[PDB]
Amino acid sequence: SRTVITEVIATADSQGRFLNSTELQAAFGRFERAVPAIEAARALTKNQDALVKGAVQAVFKKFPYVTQPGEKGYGDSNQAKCARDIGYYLRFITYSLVASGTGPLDDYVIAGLREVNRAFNLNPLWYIEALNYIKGETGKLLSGQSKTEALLYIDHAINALS
Amino acid sequence: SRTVITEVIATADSQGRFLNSTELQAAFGRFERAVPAIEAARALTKNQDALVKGAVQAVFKKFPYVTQPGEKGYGDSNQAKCARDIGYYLRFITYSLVASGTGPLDDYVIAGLREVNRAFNLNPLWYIEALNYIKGETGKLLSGQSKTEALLYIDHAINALS
Amino acid sequence: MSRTVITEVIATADSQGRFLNSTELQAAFGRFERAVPAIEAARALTKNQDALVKGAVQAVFKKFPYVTQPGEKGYGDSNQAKCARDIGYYLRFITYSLVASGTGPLDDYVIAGLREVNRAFNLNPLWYIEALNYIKGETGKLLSGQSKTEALLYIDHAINALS
Amino acid sequence: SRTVITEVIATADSQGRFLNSTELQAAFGRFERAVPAIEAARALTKNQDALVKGAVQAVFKKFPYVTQPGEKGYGDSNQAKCARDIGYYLRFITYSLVASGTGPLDDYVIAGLREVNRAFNLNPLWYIEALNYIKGETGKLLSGQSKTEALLYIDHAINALS
Amino acid sequence: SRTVITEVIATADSQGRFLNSTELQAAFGRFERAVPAIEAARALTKNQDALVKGAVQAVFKKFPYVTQPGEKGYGDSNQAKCARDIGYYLRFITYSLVASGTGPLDDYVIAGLREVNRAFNLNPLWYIEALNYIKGETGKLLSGQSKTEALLYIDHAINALS
Amino acid sequence: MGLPLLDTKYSSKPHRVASIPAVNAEDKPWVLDRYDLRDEQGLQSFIFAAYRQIFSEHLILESNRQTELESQLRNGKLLVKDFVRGLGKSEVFRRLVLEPNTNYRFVEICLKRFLGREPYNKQELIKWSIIIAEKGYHAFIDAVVDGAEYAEAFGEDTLPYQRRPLSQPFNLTTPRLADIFQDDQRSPWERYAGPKFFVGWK
Amino acid sequence: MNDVFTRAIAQADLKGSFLLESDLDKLASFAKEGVKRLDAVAALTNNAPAIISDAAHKLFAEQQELIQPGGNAYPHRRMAACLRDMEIILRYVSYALLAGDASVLDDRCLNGLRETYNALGTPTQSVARAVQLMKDAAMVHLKSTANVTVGDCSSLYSEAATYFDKAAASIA
Amino acid sequence: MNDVFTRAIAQADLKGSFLLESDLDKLASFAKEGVKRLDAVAALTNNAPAIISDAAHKLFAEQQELIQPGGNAYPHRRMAACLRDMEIILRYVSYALLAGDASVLDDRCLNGLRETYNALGTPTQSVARAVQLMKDAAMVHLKSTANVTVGDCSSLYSEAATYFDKAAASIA
Amino acid sequence: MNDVFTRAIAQADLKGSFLLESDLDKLASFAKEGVKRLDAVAALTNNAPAIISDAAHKLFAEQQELIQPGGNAYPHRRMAACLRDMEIILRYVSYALLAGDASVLDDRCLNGLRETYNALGTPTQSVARAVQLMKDAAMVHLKSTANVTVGDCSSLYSEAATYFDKAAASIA
Amino acid sequence: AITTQGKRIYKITVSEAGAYATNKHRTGYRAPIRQSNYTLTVPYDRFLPEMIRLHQSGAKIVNVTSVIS
Ligand SMILES: CCC1=C(C)/C(=C/C2=NC(=C\c3[nH]c(/C=C4\NC(=O)[C@H](C)[C@H]4CC)c(C)c3CCC(=O)O)/C(CCC(=O)O)=C2C)NC1=O
Ligand SMILES: CCC1=C(C)/C(=C/C2=NC(=C\c3[nH]c(/C=C4\NC(=O)[C@H](C)[C@H]4CC)c(C)c3CCC(=O)O)/C(CCC(=O)O)=C2C)NC1=O
Ligand SMILES: CCC1=C(C)/C(=C/C2=NC(=C\c3[nH]c(/C=C4\NC(=O)[C@H](C)[C@H]4CC)c(C)c3CCC(=O)O)/C(CCC(=O)O)=C2C)NC1=O
Ligand SMILES: CCC1=C(C)/C(=C/C2=NC(=C\c3[nH]c(/C=C4\NC(=O)[C@H](C)[C@H]4CC)c(C)c3CCC(=O)O)/C(CCC(=O)O)=C2C)NC1=O
Ligand SMILES: CCC1=C(C)/C(=C/C2=NC(=C\c3[nH]c(/C=C4\NC(=O)[C@H](C)[C@H]4CC)c(C)c3CCC(=O)O)/C(CCC(=O)O)=C2C)NC1=O
Ligand SMILES: CCC1=C(C)/C(=C/C2=NC(=C\c3[nH]c(/C=C4\NC(=O)[C@H](C)[C@H]4CC)c(C)c3CCC(=O)O)/C(CCC(=O)O)=C2C)NC1=O
Ligand SMILES: CCC1=C(C)/C(=C/C2=NC(=C\c3[nH]c(/C=C4\NC(=O)[C@H](C)[C@H]4CC)c(C)c3CCC(=O)O)/C(CCC(=O)O)=C2C)NC1=O
Ligand SMILES: CCC1=C(C)/C(=C/C2=NC(=C\c3[nH]c(/C=C4\NC(=O)[C@H](C)[C@H]4CC)c(C)c3CCC(=O)O)/C(CCC(=O)O)=C2C)NC1=O
Ligand SMILES: CCC1=C(C)/C(=C/C2=NC(=C\c3[nH]c(/C=C4\NC(=O)[C@H](C)[C@H]4CC)c(C)c3CCC(=O)O)/C(CCC(=O)O)=C2C)NC1=O
Ligand SMILES: CCC1=C(C)/C(=C/C2=NC(=C\c3[nH]c(/C=C4\NC(=O)[C@H](C)[C@H]4CC)c(C)c3CCC(=O)O)/C(CCC(=O)O)=C2C)NC1=O
Repeated sequence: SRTVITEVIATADSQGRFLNSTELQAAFGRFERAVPAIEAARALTKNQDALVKGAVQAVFKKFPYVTQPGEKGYGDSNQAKCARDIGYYLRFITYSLVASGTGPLDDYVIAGLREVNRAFNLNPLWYIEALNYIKGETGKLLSGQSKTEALLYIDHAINALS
Repeated sequence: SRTVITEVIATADSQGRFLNSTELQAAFGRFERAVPAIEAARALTKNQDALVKGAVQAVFKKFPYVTQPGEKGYGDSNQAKCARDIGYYLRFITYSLVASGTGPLDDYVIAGLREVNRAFNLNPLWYIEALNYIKGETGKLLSGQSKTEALLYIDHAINALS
Repeated sequence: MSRTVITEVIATADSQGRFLNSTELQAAFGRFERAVPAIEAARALTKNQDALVKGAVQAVFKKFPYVTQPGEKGYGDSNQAKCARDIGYYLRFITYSLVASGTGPLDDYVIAGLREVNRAFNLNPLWYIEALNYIKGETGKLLSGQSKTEALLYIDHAINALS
Repeated sequence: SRTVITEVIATADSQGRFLNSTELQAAFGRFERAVPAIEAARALTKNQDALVKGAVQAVFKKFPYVTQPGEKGYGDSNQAKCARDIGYYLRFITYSLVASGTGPLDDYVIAGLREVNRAFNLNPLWYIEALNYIKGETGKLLSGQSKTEALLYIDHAINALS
Repeated sequence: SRTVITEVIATADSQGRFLNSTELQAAFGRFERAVPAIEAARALTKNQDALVKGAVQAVFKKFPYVTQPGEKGYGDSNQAKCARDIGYYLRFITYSLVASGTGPLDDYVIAGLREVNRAFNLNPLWYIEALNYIKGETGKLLSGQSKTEALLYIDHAINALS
Repeated sequence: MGLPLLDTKYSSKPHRVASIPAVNAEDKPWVLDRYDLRDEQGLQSFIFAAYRQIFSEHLILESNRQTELESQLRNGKLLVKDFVRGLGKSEVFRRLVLEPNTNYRFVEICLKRFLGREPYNKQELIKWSIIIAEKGYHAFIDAVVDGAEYAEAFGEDTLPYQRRPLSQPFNLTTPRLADIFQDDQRSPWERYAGPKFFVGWK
Repeated sequence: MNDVFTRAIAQADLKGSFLLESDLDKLASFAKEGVKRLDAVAALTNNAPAIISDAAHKLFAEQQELIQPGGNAYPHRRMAACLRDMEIILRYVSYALLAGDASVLDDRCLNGLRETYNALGTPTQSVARAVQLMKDAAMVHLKSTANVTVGDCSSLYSEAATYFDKAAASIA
Repeated sequence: MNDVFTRAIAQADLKGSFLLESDLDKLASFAKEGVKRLDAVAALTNNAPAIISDAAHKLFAEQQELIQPGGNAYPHRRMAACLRDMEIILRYVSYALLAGDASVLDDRCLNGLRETYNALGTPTQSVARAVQLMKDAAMVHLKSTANVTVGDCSSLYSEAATYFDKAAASIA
Repeated sequence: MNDVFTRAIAQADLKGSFLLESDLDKLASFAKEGVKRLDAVAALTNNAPAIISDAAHKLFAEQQELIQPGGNAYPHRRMAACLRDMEIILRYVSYALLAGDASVLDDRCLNGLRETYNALGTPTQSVARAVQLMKDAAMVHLKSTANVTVGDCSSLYSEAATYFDKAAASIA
Repeated sequence: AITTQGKRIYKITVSEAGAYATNKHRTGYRAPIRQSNYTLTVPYDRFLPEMIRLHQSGAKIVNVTSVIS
């Protein structure tokens, strides 16, 4: 996929030269931020069960009408799809945290997002405010460098959706 | 020139995208390395004349023939041009340290090195010897990370010449 | 720079660097026949534009009750005016496309740049989908025969591209 | 390799069009030139040994410093490699004389000469002046059109080295 | 125009290099070949009037119907244009002889010939007949290399016409 | 992608009407093709011609040389179109040609070097430059080399050449930079203010 | 495309001299405040759609003549182009804010934009107004004390305002 | 192209679950060894011309028929091709070493080299000998403790050994 | 592009008439002296590196201001471009000397050279000085008699001198 | 090409059988005619457009292989 060191190797291969000072500096700048991001990934992993619920009920609070019958959100299987989607999103946020780059998130969510949302009549605002709830609760579940990492990845996913 | 920040900006601009998290982590890695690198640049600037003259005499010792009349190194003008060239190399190495990227070297010295050296019948080995002297004196003059950075840039110059 | 029958003919002739062969004249003559029901539909649609626009706004409200309550896009007198204006735009360009006997007006004025603008202003395409479906239902009554089909083609094209 | 007839045939086939006047008549001129050229190649191949030994001490004469210990010229196998290289150059000069084109010498020496010389630190000026010695010796060995042909091929090789 | 020397220069410039040995050899061949070609062109220049008149007569002989009224060749002006066209063809053949390349021929008559003849309903067979008859006479007027040059350029015009 | 581009709004140019052979054959640019790639010296000449066409013969330095593209071209795993696109999407091309220029002069240079013809008019620079502004010169280069006009004029196996009598070469008239102040240079009126390092009979 | 480091290097090279100790001190200070600089550029990047939507809402409430038939942003294509231009300018301002030097913005965005708009029939005063509205919307987000360590970012705010001002002035 | 962390991501996403405690701990343990790994890759880089020079010298000292007329690397073009192959092999080995994953090297450099060599008629076993010589010089230049802090590097040496060995096996 | 023969042909064609016998005699004389012309062109070709090296040495002795920092031949790149321009001009001069007609210079090299140099900010008087220095260095190699039969070639000397002066005037 | 997409390049074998020859003869030959079969390598990102281009050209593909995985 795409990471910081992945971009290092990619640009070195494009310019066709041995790894130099700039991109080795980038590699260790990645490695220093590796362990706060790992702590962020662990903390976000521990609490996955509370977040998936909190997110789907936050979605329902934001859009009361989707729950009402004759709509799309109606249906237990649709509820399970809600939970599965949020699980995928936070899973790939954890992956991006681990890899120190938005590559896994890019590849597994953002690639082809718009037309998938278009064809299945999925409203991106649903996931934007779901990630908004997740961002709000990571505002308290983490602090410091790990919190900044999680916040940046969540906001980048939100911008991709919007 | 080309630094970490300029690589980041150019890579973002060639895909027409905003600066994402990977680029900012690379930038932070640069900003944290700047302190040792600027310390190395300050030390190397303090030691102008000693380093330059030592490198010139090292070149003269390793190539005793060049100082003989009828050769390149004979005459006050040619020795002055030797001192000037080694000063150029040292100046651009300090520029690279400050920039935290091999842009100053690659753009000022390296780009066009073979063509000019071949046209004027300059030997890359003279400069390789001088830079090896500078590398040796750097270990005395610098301690810790600053020495590592300076050695990295001098090594890049030596690899470019050879 | 619209993409109509005559323009497609001339563009494909010029691209090939040749005069207009007989097939191109054949297509042009088909367009010239076709214009009469198209102009009839454009007339019977521009004549009744006001009823169509009002009915479309009301139909959107009926299908989307939630847009009306406070804190939503539909609440507001100015937003009502912009409802009517947007639907009038769509209807006007449908009539233009009928006159031009192509989708050129829709593609050039509405369809190109639709999704970015809707995303930027958070306008739901389903609102206009419902309004255009209402207009389709009515132009079923207003028109009949070849003109009815000809109007339905362009209304359908607008709906398909809104999707 | 590449020669006049090769150029003619390759050009005509590239255009997929028969040999026009100019191709025929260039081939004609080559066929007249074939007579002095083969005699020149004979005269060169008669005297290979004397030429190679003369050239090698020409090298050691204008560059005394190579034979000092720790330099490239010092050593018996090193000088044997020198003799082999000068033999290669003379053989390729003869090849080009026979073929009436520098194509042999181009494809077998010039192709990737510079990077190979830089890899093994073989200073070209050695070979320029060895070919200068061969030029001077064929200045008396040959006479007439054979002489001017040998001189022009040695000039091509020298220009390539420089 | 296309010429031996001009092709030399164009080929050298395309590869961004100086005029190498083979290319100068082609130029030398052209300079040697100039004398027969210039003598042949001078001989054609003296006999221009008899040649053009006879060529018009041969055209009328092999194509009797065009002389009849209601056809292309009937009319005093059309016969004046017979003479003018054949004078053009012969003049451009002499231009090619002097230039030692078909450059003038393709420059003036050959390029655009087909659609000009098609637009003005000029049957190329008339000119093929006239050029064949000029070929027959230039067999008599010239002997040796000069005859070969003339027949070469005339047969080039013949192939182009057919 | 995104929005559609504007209208091309053509202009009368020699390339638009080239049914007739050009005036001088020697002034016709050399149409270099795949059969040149099979030989070794021919391959070197092709590579030099590509660098002259895109980089303009003054950027042909051992430091600007794309080794990997040359190796791929040597294998035959790479189309000539892909070699040209890779030269366009290279750090040297950006750093030397894109950076000094605006989007518009860069578009003009790219038209002259990849398509072989000068722009129809300024509105063509305007309509092309938005691809740069919105997607990067990478997407601009792909748009040019995958475009209809490039596919028609040259194709996948031909190396671009100027569609002009070549008695008026493009590289001579268009430098990589024109009428800009360079941060590494000095104004012509200014004088050096630094160490003299020597006294040669001043 | 120069950052502050490369600008200092280029001036030092033109003088033919090493970098003075004061210049090294200024660059060390820049590197020290680079963390706050990264926070600011992240704030601009992660709120780009919101900034553009706010600026657009204000601009087309204020200037209704654009969105009318015969206005410059009337059909969907021109409205989309308006929003796209705003996003481009915001992108280049964020680049400049990261680099600390407006060379990137002038070179790659603003160098020939006024004449492009004149050739397209675009009211450059309206574009400058749009850039100012983007400035306001971006300053609302840059000053967000929540979610970041609290500190003095007045210098960063002034730099961002200067880049937005310089964009607006160069356009109109 | 992947790194070891992308490898673990790939397996975890294949299984659907998240990163386990053991996986996350192993990744962190590798990450703190990143500054460990940069020194090794820098040693490979800064001495690459020296490594390749000595490797070529030894390879042509032990095999003589290669430079012999009729040999594979006899003309200057083919000798330059040999040196460039050693260049690219070492560069991609260093790339893989920094990555910690074999994916990049095996996918990009080693994917179609053996078939190309078979087509060209180049002896692949000689390439294997050259890459072992390159491995020898690489260990020589890695083990140097000068200019860097003393420490335990057996894991990096072992991984580089595996990397050179698998490259040799793939070419062979 | 026209050589001398094609130039005479073009003149005659403008007059719409056959070539005069005097014109044929002139072209015959040119063809006869073509071998001396070929030696002149070969003298320029073979000694080209010496010509460019000497011209550069003299030019950078005269104008130190070009090689000082900020000069227009200062960094290695600009010096290499200088040397490349010098070889380009010498190469086109050899082309014109071969053809006998300076159409090559005007068409390909000097059509808009001054405008280009002004665009690049190059000192044009220094380019003219470089061309004059190449002329001075090249006359020495042309006048050399070693390994060529002695003869009278002052006409070729004047021709080469006027090609160099034409290039220098067109640039300057 | 950094992502997983730019990896997994695919080799394509193309045959220029009579359907392609008819199209090239009616439209014309802008380049000299080449041999029938050739193996042409493409990354994943240009895979779909390239089969679109080949199918439009009328050439019938013989073989496709995955160079990577
Ligand atoms: C971008 C930075 C830069 C560099 C590095 C540079 C090197 C450089 N040195 C030069 C001269 C020279 N430099 C030397 C140096 C030699 N003197 C002793 O012999 C030593 C053994 C040896 C130095 C280690 C000599 C002898 C010359 C004169 C060359 C000649 O005139 O033939 C020249 C030719 C211009 C001139 O005539 O002054 C260049 C381009 N130029 C640049 O713009
Ligand atoms: C070429 C044709 C064209 C179209 C179609 C178009 C759509 C359009 N409608 C707009 C306003 C609007 N339009 C609506 C429409 C909604 N109101 C709700 O009651 C309904 C469910 C629904 C309509 C039935 C709304 C809510 C707004 C205000 C959006 C906002 O200001 O955030 C705007 C923003 C311009 C402004 O108000 O300053 C655009 C671009 N523009 C065009 O130039
Ligand atoms: C580059 C040199 C050149 C050539 C060679 C040339 C051929 C030429 N001959 C022409 C006239 C003509 N040419 C002919 C054909 C000749 N008369 C017939 O009786 C004979 C069978 C035949 C002599 C072999 C005729 C009948 C005309 C006048 C009417 C017409 O063009 O249809 C014309 C049309 C111009 C006009 O009179 O309006 C052309 C282009 N033009 C050129 O600029
Ligand atoms: C990287 C630097 C750069 C930029 C930013 C740039 C902008 C740019 N804006 C354009 C058109 C446009 N620009 C605008 C924007 C204006 N209209 C509204 O009234 C607003 C007041 C205002 C936006 C805030 C519009 C509406 C068009 C469309 C004009 C048309 O479609 O005819 C175009 C050409 C037409 C196109 O293909 O869309 C460009 C290239 N070009 C560059 O090289
Ligand atoms: C991956 C990208 C990245 C981010 C997101 C990042 C944020 C970041 N902000 C920090 C502190 C800070 N952050 C800010 C910025 C805030 N000050 C005001 O509240 C403003 C509203 C706002 C900026 C406009 C300041 C002033 C500091 C203190 C800097 C210092 O201690 O020197 C720190 C250091 C932790 C500390 O000093 O305790 C980090 C890592 N760093 C990064 O490499
Ligand atoms: C195609 C024809 C061809 C040529 C021309 C050629 C030149 C050539 N000579 C070589 C060996 C060598 N040749 C020399 C010769 C130099 N040292 C002294 O003897 C002389 C002063 C001077 C010669 C004028 C030296 C020193 C080496 C060994 C380099 C080293 O081991 O470091 C090598 C490298 C082989 C190796 O290092 O194992 C090459 C490529 N090779 C070819 O295949
Ligand atoms: C994926 C990145 C990449 C790789 C891996 C690569 C290797 C590579 N080496 C090649 C040629 C070659 N390589 C060699 C080297 C052999 N000769 C023996 O003496 C040595 C033991 C051995 C070297 C270790 C030779 C002789 C050739 C040329 C074969 C020929 O011309 O027939 C070629 C054919 C292309 C050309 O040279 O024009 C490639 C692709 N190139 C690349 O872009
Ligand atoms: C700009 C590129 C860059 C480099 C070059 C770099 C090297 C680097 N090596 C370090 C310590 C170290 N370096 C090594 C590696 C060495 N130990 C043995 O001598 C081996 C010969 C050799 C391995 C090749 C070790 C074992 C440590 C100490 C481990 C630790 O502190 O945990 C440190 C931290 C402490 C210090 O040295 O000041 C750095 C930053 N980091 C970077 O970001
Ligand atoms: C058709 C033949 C032809 C000529 C003649 C020609 C001149 C020429 N020289 C150029 C670069 C240059 N030319 C020079 C020449 C100067 N250096 C010193 O000042 C001297 C006074 C002087 C040379 C004696 C320099 C310094 C540059 C580099 C300027 C730059 O890259 O910005 C460029 C710009 C090309 C580029 O930047 O990519 C052109 C067009 N170009 C051609 O295609
Ligand atoms: C490979 C391409 C090629 C070349 C280069 C070539 C040169 C060449 N030079 C010749 C003689 C000559 N060469 C010269 C020219 C020299 N006289 C000196 O004073 C001047 C310094 C110098 C002029 C620059 C002269 C005057 C002659 C005597 C023939 C004559 O005067 O016409 C001859 C006639 C044979 C002879 O009697 O020696 C040839 C063929 N031939 C070729 O096929």
